[PDB]
Amino acid sequence: IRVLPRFSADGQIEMSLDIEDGNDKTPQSDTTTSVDALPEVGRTLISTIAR
Amino acid sequence: YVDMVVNAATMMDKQNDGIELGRQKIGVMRLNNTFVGDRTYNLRDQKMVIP
Repeated sequence: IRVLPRFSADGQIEMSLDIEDGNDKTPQSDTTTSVDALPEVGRTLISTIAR
Repeated sequence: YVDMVVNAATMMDKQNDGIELGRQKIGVMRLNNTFVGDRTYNLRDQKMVIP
């Protein structure tokens, strides 16, 4: 997370936001026997501003 | 009388001429709804900047 916050007189907070999340791509986990794999989330990038 | 008056007046006039009367002032103004500085966003691989 990378962020920059701002106070607005209306009692609102504005943030510039960069968010990056995920888990490491692992071809090496070749095993079939682990069908109980640790859950595959994606990889995601977002950048935006919100208030 | 006339001569004294005219002389005194004309000397007074050039004496007071060093008086400086024009002056500068500082006004402070807070923005409530936007970032003051020149604003950078990062796209997936690139920064881009707005005046």
